[PDB]
Amino acid sequence: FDLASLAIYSFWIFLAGLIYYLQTENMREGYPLENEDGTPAANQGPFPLPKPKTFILPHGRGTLTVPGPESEDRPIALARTAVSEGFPHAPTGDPMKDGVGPASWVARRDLPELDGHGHNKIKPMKAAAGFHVSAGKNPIGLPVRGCDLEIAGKVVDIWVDIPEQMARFLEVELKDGSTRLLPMQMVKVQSNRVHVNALSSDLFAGIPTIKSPTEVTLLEEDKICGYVAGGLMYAAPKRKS
Amino acid sequence: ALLSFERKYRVPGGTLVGGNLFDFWVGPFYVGFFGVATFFFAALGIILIAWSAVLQGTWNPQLISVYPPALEYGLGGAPLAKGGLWQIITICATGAFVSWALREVEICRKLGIGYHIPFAFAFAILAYLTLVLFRPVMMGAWGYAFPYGIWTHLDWVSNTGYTYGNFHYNPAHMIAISFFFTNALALALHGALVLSAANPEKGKEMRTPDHEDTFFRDLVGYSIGTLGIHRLGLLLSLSAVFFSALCMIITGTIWFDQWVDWWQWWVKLPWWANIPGGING
Amino acid sequence: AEYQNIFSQVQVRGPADLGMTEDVNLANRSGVGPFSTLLGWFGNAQLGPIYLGSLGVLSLFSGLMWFFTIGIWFWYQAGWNPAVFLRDLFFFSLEPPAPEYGLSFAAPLKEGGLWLIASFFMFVAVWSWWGRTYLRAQALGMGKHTAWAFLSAIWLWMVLGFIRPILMGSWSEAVPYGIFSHLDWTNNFSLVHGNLFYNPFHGLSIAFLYGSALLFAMHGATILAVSRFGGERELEQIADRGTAAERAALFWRWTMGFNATMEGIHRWAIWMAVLVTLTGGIGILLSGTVVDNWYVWGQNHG
Ligand code: BCL
Ligand code: BCL
Ligand code: BCL
Ligand SMILES: CC[C@H]1c2cc3[nH]c4c(c3C)C(=O)[C@H](C(=O)OC)c4c3nc(cc4[nH]c(cc(n2)[C@@H]1C)c(C(C)=O)c4C)[C@@H](C)[C@@H]3CCC(=O)OC/C=C(\C)CCC[C@H](C)CCC[C@H](C)CCCC(C)C
Ligand SMILES: CC[C@H]1c2cc3[nH]c4c(c3C)C(=O)[C@H](C(=O)OC)c4c3nc(cc4[nH]c(cc(n2)[C@@H]1C)c(C(C)=O)c4C)[C@@H](C)[C@@H]3CCC(=O)OC/C=C(\C)CCC[C@H](C)CCC[C@H](C)CCCC(C)C
Ligand SMILES: CCCCCCCCCCCC[N+](C)(C)[O-]
Ligand SMILES: CCCCCCCCCCCC[N+](C)(C)[O-]
Ligand SMILES: CCCCCCCCCCCC[N+](C)(C)[O-]
Ligand SMILES: CCCCCCCCCCCC[N+](C)(C)[O-]
Ligand SMILES: CCCCCCCCCCCC[N+](C)(C)[O-]
Ligand SMILES: [Fe+3]
Repeated sequence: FDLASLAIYSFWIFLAGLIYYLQTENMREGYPLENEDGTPAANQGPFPLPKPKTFILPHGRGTLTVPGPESEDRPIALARTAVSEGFPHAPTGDPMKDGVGPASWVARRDLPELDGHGHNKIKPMKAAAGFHVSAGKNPIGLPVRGCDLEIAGKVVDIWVDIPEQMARFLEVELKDGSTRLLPMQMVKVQSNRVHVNALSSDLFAGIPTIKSPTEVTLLEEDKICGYVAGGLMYAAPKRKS
Repeated sequence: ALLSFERKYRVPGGTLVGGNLFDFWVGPFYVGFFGVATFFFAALGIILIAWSAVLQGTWNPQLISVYPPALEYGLGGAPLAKGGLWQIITICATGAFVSWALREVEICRKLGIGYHIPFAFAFAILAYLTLVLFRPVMMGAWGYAFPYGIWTHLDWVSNTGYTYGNFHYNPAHMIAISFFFTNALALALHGALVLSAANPEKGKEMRTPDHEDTFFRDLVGYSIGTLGIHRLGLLLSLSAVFFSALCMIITGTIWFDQWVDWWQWWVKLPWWANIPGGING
Repeated sequence: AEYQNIFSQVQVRGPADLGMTEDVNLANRSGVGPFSTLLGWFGNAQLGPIYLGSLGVLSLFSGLMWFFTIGIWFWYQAGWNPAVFLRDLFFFSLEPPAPEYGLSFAAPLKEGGLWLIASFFMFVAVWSWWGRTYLRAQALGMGKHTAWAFLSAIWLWMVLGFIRPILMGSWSEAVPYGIFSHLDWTNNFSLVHGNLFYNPFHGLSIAFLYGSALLFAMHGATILAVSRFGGERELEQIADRGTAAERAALFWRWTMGFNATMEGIHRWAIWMAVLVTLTGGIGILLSGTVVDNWYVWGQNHG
């Protein structure tokens, strides 16, 4: 009829095409859908998989094409608890060591994240020229306490993001002279101590170690962060008040 | 069916009520005790809206409207046909929203993540409760609440505003709008920035966060950084809703005259109140 | 309680970052500014450097001329008295020419002439700022997404101040420069066009403005919740999916039945926001050119 009705009807058609485009772009990871045993599910939904795109990664690190063949590339220590679809899967060993549930990690590349100039993004502050604590309480030297109110160690360095100028891990020394990394997002700095709610003192030695003392890889960060977040569920027995 | 990477996360535990009784999924959806509660409250709410429609005499969704009790009932119960249904549906709606938040908390526990999402959602719930519970109680009648209907609720917005003149002149409403407009600006910039680094000029390598900071310093002399922009969006969005609730809790209670007239406090300060000229002298 | 990651517990600082080079002309970057400890609790502490070439100088110069054009008019309405100036600040107004003059530039300074001068200066300030968002992206080899999204905001401003007045045949249909006066104009526009709640484009615009707040609350809260697995590092999570991105997707899949990717949530984001000013500009353009009364229109067209 009139030009305003032509406009509103055109707009609704545009919006339907836009939602279609947006949903298919959000299917570039994780699909096709699967059954509980890893085979392809029968009903994938009404939206098809998008045609593949390729990212060119910087610093000679190659390309990525998605969607592409999906696999976990690691063992999963879990078993069914019911004879039909839709129930939980129980750990078959120790879920902190096996890396399942809230303790899960992914098999990212075993190289460190690089910066704009091709140098390691995260370094210990001792090896990062001109870096220093500019505000707040400096943690280096403080004892570290677990959720059982017992001392697990002391802080010996901060690991910093150089490009973004941010504290990312604390490096902690244990009773036997070895060290581990703790994510800054899972600690609480106080006047006289660092406190860690997610872990009890006896679980600190099981934190995954890094293979070189002056860098961390993407695979290593995932294993470390997955393991400390997992203690919220699996350490709870020793947590207290 | 599951996403290719999902099975390792579907473990037992994290529930707040019921132990393992309701610890299961239907397709993609997690259930839990609070999944059962939201279904019960939602279904009962929908049935009562239907019953309201028979008594009105339409099934047209553009005309169905459920009205609160008229002012003469004050804060008591009303008959179903004349406001009682609105009172019961409001109880169901509140029960559904709170249940939906607590179900989100169980999901957080199973996945080992922070509680920031249900915390943010609780601000929306608050804004709803200000309009249908807190303001009406402080004013002395359920009748000051809004009706449930597609067009009739806009009518309420229009009549409520024009009761105090041009509502633009509410100062808390001015601040709330600034936050809404600023939040939409920031959301456009964040999405554009990340996409412009993941999708560079044809044939070039993906950019780095260093390119993202550089872009913004070249442009406005400052970059807030990748952690900072997510903190910022959370804050602008919640502040917008906080000042919206505040701008209505004061209207009809501490202030009930025309909002334009409030600004006379500024112009009547004795220093300049009598100097001639300008607009107000 | 758990740490929440809204403010940082410790700040760390190194040498000033001069930034990436790529094809940028370095002769046009300033020096670095000072560091702010205050800002550093919430984001980055470094101020500067800034780029400033021919197009930035132009934008700034005309931007200030627009400001001072408005400012001297306000002073003159205040009779040059600084007490009156602060007292009546929100009430002063620079108004467009009267209907009498139509689209001509022949009106006197005191009665529309200054409004035209101020609008000239605003027009060059904004369009040159737009050019600079395009060029700064190109010098670094990045996509043009920021310039395309800014264009959607420019559309609504262009319709309000230039395109709709041209099509109606007079400058008197445009918006005055004033704090309270531009609110009165907004209220009056709705009254005269039969209540803007019946404009379907106005309703859509509101859906996207509410939805932008919904979506940034969802997205911001989600990334803070997975920051304990390095979730804010969004670009590398695109290139090599980690447990941060998997847990973020499953929260939403388990809650509402579907989910995004780390790249894909940013496409939802840019579109939700851009559609606010896109639908809004259309709704205003049609008002008074094609439809005089939205109530009346709604009665005849479902
Ligand atoms: C003529 C009318 C007056 C006026 C009168 C009013 C009145 C009256 C009010 C506002 C309010 C607001 N106005 Mg005003 N306003 C006017 C002009 C404007 C203009 C403008 C450009 O001119 C703007 C930008 C605004 C902006 C705003 C916002 C600040 C605020 C609304 C957001 C809000 O509260 O969200 C809060 C969000 C919610 C309440 C949503 C809650 C969602 C709940 C929790 C869950 C829903 C679940 C749902 C049922 C799920 C279904 C699921 C499906 C099955 C899938 N007004 C004019 C001058 N304005 C309102 C306000 O501040 O309210 C507190 C208000 O009451
Ligand atoms: C916030 C201040 C005012 C108000 C002012 C306005 C104004 C002004 C406008 C709207 C508009 C809308 N309002 Mg209202 N609105 C209010 C309170 C609410 C509440 C509530 C329970 O608190 C609800 C559910 C709604 C719902 C709606 C939608 C019908 C419509 C688009 C909103 C949107 O996209 O948001 C953002 C959310 C999303 C994009 C997510 C999707 C949400 C979907 C679309 C909600 C559908 C609800 C469904 C129809 C009702 C439930 C049905 C069953 C019983 C479950 N409003 C308060 C009283 N609202 C616009 C309109 O077009 O009205 C006709 C409009 O112009
Ligand atoms: C009584 C008044 C009427 C009414 C009259 C109008 C009118 C008239 C309009 C709106 C418009 C809008 N209204 Mg309405 N509106 C009413 C009731 C409401 C209610 C409500 C709850 O009741 C709500 C939520 C809204 C919401 C909205 C928005 C969705 C929309 C504005 C989008 C935007 O981001 O603009 C803000 C963005 C811009 C203005 C773009 C700016 C771009 C430029 C380039 C920036 C230059 C910056 C400069 C150089 C720097 C200077 C610095 C400064 C000094 C700070 N209205 C009532 C019914 N509303 C607008 C619209 O789209 O309508 C369809 C519009 O024109
Ligand atoms: C605080 C900032 C903003 C915000 C945030 C926010 N909203 C959220 C969340 C967050 C963080 C969620 O996690 C949650 C979610 O799951 O999103 C997908 C949600 C959510 N925000 C929603 C909507 C919504 N949010 C809005 C606003 C906002 N949400 C703010 C602007 C608005 C409006 C009007 O602006 C709406 C419409 C839902 C999509 C979802 C919550 C879903 C939910 O509670 O489901 C349980 C209930 C039901 C399934 C149905 C109940 C049926 C009732 C019993 C009967 C209906 C009665 C109703 C009152 C009638 C209304 C009639 C109208 C015409 C007036
Ligand atoms: C998608 C729709 C939303 C949107 C998007 C959007 N806006 C944008 C962009 C985008 C994508 C940009 O890229 C662009 C930008 O650069 O953002 C950083 C912009 C922008 N949006 C802006 C504002 C803005 N956007 C708004 C709205 C919106 N923008 C929508 C909600 C609004 C309103 C009314 O709601 C406003 C007010 C600007 C910040 C910026 C565009 C800048 C511009 O055009 O500037 C012209 C230049 C001037 C006016 C120069 C004068 C300014 C100062 C007076 C200079 C100060 C220096 C002086 C020398 C002082 C010296 C002091 C010393 C002694 C210390
Ligand atoms: C306005 C946004 C709401 C519309 C979005 C619709 C998306 C439904 C997508 C179904 C997802 C497919 N699935 C579950 C099989 O993976
Ligand atoms: C939007 C925030 C505004 C920040 C503006 C800061 C600009 C910094 C300019 C660099 C300082 C130049 N200096 C002082 C070294 O000569
Ligand atoms: C022709 C209209 C163009 C849109 C301008 C809208 C008015 C801007 C309101 C701010 C007025 C200027 N000032 C000095 C108070 O900032
Ligand atoms: C990109 C996200 C899409 C979200 C879709 C939101 C739909 C809102 C429906 C509101 C109806 C508006 N109406 C009837 C006035 O035209
Ligand atoms: C207008 C808002 C309506 C939004 C409905 C979106 C819900 C999508 C859930 C679909 C996933 C469930 N299932 C069984 C198809 O997989
Ligand atoms: Fe993001």
